[PDB]
Amino acid sequence: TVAAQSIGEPSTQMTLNTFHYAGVAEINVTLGLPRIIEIVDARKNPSTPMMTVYLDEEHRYDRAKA
Amino acid sequence: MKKVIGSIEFGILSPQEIRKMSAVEVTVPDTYDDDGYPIEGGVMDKRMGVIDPGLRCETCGGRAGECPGHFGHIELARPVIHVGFAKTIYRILESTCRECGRIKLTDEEIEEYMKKIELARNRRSEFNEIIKEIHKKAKERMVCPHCGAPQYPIKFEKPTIYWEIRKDEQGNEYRHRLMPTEVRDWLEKIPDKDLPLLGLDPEKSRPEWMVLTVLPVPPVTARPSITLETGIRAEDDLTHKLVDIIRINNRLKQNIEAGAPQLIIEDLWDLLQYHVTTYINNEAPGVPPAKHKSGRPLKTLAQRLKGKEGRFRGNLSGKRVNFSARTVISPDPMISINEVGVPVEVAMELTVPEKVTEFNIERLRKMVLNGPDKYPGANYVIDPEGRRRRIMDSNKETLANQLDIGWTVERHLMDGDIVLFNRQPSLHRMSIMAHRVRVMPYRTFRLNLAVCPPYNADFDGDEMNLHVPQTEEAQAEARILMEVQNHIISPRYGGPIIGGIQDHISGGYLLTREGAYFTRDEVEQMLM
Amino acid sequence: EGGLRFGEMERDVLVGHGAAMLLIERLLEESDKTEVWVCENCGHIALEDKRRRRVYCPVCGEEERISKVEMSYAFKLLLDELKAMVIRPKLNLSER
Amino acid sequence: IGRGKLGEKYITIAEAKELLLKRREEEVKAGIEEPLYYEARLALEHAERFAKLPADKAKEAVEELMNAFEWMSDRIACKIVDIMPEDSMDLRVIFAKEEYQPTQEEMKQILDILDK
Amino acid sequence: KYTRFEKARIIGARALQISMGAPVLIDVPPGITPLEAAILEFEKGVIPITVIRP
Amino acid sequence: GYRGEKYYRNLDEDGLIFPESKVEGKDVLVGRTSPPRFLSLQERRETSVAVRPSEKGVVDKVIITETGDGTKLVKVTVRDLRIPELGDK
Amino acid sequence: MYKIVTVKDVVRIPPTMFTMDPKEAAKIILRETYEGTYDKDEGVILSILEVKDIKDGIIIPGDGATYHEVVFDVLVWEPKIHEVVEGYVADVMPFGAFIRIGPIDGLVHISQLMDDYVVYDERNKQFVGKEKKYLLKIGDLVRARIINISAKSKVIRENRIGLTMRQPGLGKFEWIEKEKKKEKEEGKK
Amino acid sequence: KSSVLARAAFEITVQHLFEAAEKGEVDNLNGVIENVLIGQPVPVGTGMVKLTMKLPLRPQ
RNA sequence: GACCAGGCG
DNA sequence: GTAATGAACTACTTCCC
DNA sequence: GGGAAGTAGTTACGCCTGGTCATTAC
Ligand SMILES: [Mg+2]
Ligand SMILES: [Zn+2]
Ligand SMILES: [Zn+2]
Ligand SMILES: [Zn+2]
Repeated sequence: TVAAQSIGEPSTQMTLNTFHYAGVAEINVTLGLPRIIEIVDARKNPSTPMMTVYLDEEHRYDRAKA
Repeated sequence: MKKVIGSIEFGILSPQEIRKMSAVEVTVPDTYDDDGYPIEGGVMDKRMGVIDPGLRCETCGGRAGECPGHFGHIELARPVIHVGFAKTIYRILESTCRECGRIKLTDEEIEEYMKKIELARNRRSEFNEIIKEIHKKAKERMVCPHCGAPQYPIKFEKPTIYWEIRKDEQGNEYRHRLMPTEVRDWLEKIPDKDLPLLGLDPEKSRPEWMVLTVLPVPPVTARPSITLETGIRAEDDLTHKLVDIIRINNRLKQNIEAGAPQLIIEDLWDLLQYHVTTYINNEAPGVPPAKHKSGRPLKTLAQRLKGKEGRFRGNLSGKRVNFSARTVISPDPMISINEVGVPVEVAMELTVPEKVTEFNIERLRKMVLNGPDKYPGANYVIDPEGRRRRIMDSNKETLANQLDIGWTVERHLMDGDIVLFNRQPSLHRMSIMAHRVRVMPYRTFRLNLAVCPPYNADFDGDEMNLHVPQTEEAQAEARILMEVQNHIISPRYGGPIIGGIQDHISGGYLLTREGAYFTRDEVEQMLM
Repeated sequence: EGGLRFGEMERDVLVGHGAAMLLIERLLEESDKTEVWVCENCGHIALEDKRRRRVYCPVCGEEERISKVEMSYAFKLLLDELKAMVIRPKLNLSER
Repeated sequence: IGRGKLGEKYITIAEAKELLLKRREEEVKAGIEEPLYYEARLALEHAERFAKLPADKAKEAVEELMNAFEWMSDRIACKIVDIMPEDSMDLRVIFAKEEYQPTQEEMKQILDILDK
Repeated sequence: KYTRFEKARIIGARALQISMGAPVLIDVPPGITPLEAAILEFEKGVIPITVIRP
Repeated sequence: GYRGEKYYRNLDEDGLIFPESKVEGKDVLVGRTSPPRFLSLQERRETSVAVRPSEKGVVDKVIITETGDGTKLVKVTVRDLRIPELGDK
Repeated sequence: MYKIVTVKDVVRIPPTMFTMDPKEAAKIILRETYEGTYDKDEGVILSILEVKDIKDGIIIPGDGATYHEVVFDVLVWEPKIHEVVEGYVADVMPFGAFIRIGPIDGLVHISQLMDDYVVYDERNKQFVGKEKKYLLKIGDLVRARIINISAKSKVIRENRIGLTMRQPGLGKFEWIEKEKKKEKEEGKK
Repeated sequence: KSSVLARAAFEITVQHLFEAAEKGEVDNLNGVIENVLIGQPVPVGTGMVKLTMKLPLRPQ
């Protein structure tokens, strides 16, 4: 019960920004209370699927190879 | 002497149990005669209970406020299908032989699936997954492996209509309706040895009981009647629905007895089935809900158990309590953090029962003499037998003399008592804490200012509730587990939650800044 | 002259503190409370007659195993409403 | 009866006489005007009414018919002391309720063991 | 060594016992409510109740 | 249902309260006796109109009139003075 | 049938008797709960003797009174159907004769009083045989076998036992002596 | 959850009740919500401990 | 007692 | 005088050409 | 078969004020 309350209570003070910047550096990804709802409800497919891909020892410190 | 409930088991009531537990049979579709007495044989019969003062229940004696009520039954003319078990009947029918009662499986498959059902039975999802495979594989087979016999597909149309597709010719087929008097006979022939494969239990859940033959009637206390000041009677929806059902059943029985064409009884049967289906649940799919005289849809058994005002979330989970108070709050920084100010008006209303002993007889006797109108006093005294007596201006001087060991006195609140303080909405566990009482002349609750953050309160019109525990165990639990000073650290992040706020920081900065200096009188006055 | 409502999150807060006896006092003692005669052999609720002060089970002829149980009135109403439909709840008692 | 049983024995009303005489004397020592409640003083009176032969002698007789023949059970031994039978018909009626009936020569032997 | 739940349960049980006729094991100033007497008994370390732990 | 005789303290013999008379909680403004309730025979029921249990004031005016179908009708107003105190917004 | 049986049970001891030793307090409690309340299957409780073993107390929520597991011995008188009743006729009545059998009075029906026709003589409010000239009066000491037994509730008064009285070996001691004289006469012939 | 009442009090009450009635399910009252509904003490906090007393005590 | 409308934190 | 009724969401289940 | 497409189930907690009901044709 303590854990459930400690998770639920702070959500009532959630803020939202939603900049929606056209820059590719800032990927448009849902955030905040909708994201928490998606995670807890175990959504089969998220609204904004995305991946983080790292590079090996080679191609790591170059722009054209990336 | 005193037992406790250890477990609960569920099942389906057989007609024998209904006919045995009932106390009367209802035949007359009326409630009250012209005088006001219940009509014998009606839905308000005395044998099912009494509500109006001045009447006695002949089933168990009793009075209008101490009779729990007793059941009744109605003998249906022809069987009807229970709406709750509608889909299960379809699943059972389309997965069993049409004329022998056996399942559409062979012995090897039966053994293989019994060995699988034996384990993983305590679970829900696995047991449901197992059942679906049996139904899916037995739906396709078109010939019984136990007896050589042809089979036909079955179509189910909501809510309680079953269709059978039969071939008039090779290219010409017609649909046949299965009336309940045939479905019950078909269901009656399934042996109990293969019931666990269908998911039922032979001892207390039998397929032929899903088709009603006798319908129970709830007691009078489950559907009270309110007498309006205008003289007209107000009755619950269940009474109206039962009256309609009884009238329809009587007309159908009379038509059957007197003889009639098939088109008449086969329509009255549908009307009765519709009435019963609406009575059990008024929000069944694909059926016009029953409408009251005022146009509002009626409430029925299914609606009483669901929603935010149902019997589960409305009364069982939360209910109204007795000893409580409510008023506005105002700041008071001169009391310690574990105290609360209580108006003298409230403190003279709520009472804390106390048992007189040898170390508090003097104070209790002094309190009783003050009566119920001076502040330190009592309202009631309880003798050792159990009688409750009200303290009055003509009784205090003699009741205070009879006081002795073993008595109980309901005194007023004093300084030192412990109460529960709550603010809604209760967001986390720190919204309810225990405080020590301190009586004040005015009529608002007084709260220390450093206690505001955990309550998230602000003095602009807010209100708070106050609860008073009554038993010594509850008082001890509140005193040991719910004290304010025990909740300085917040369990969410392991940091202080109760502390300074607003002026408590500005004053500190003004005091401890560079260049601040004070004279003798200021120092002495502030320290005092 | 009504009374305040002890909602569900108040019950959750009381649970989170861990005060079981406080829950028992607030939710049951200060609200509806009653004693019910229960037939131990079959599980149905027994019947008590004031005319001769005899207690017996109506469905089954048992008159020795009758026992007393303390429960909230709302749960008795829930049992009655469940028995209004064809669902049969059976009660299994235990000592202490 | 509470939880159950853990043992069982049978006694003669000759022993019941002194058993109730116990409660008699203890409650008179405690200062009770009615040292035995209703049917308790009655039980005492009925026990002593047929208790000329002493209780310890009744137990000795019980043990004597214990050694005499193996089939004899302490209930029957207490019973024969309790009834004081004198002739064949007496013990025939005594045992006719029970499944077992007393043999006439065993009956003559019980006549000797009964003694006074 | 007592967990706070055990302490609260013991104090409640003793407070209930005192208010029914059980004699007090220590002297107490007059006018004291039974719960305070139980608390005083507990902090004096003379409480006879013990807890069984699996 | 006859209340205490203290409550029927300032009712005129016609059944109406005199104006400008102090009233406390549960005091009776208009005295009315309903016909007996069928089961109690020959026993009229007391159904008087009383001040709310938690209010206090002084009677201001009394009006007697007739409704749209011949029945009598009375309206009574209560005046109460309120001074600022703790908790007022 | 007077009998001693050892029984296990759990005894509640109220706070008042806390200062008293557990053994005698438990004895008193058992007296109260069993001396008046008896069981049909066991007979009628007469006297509780010394309790030998007692356990530590268990405190449950609510009551707050200590509970002790107790094993004790109790002297019980159990009536058994078809048994030789030894007792005196406490009183007689036109529908039957009341026979003291133990903690309860038994009822000997007038149809169960004799093979001979019986009549309720009202001069002394007694029974008298028509042809045997046999009489039954208050205070008479009789022996009779049981035919029917009955027991309703834990109150002792509401019990009845029917005794057969015609069967050989039963009756008032006088006519039993007469039957013995007849047996002697037949054995000497 | 194994308890019928714990699931029934949450959502879709009637479907759960009828399913449990069909299956012949058994509720052991080993949870928290069900005991609150009945009124008997919960096993969560204080209702878990058990304590014993030695009786022959005298005022010292 | 159930509905409808409007407010307070 | 009374007996008589007249908007969003999400996850399943059913198709289906 | 894996794409429609059509059900089926939910949507914060208290408290206050006032107003209306609770059949009709003959
Ligand atoms: Mg605010
Ligand atoms: Zn009744
Ligand atoms: Zn077949
Ligand atoms: Zn029963």
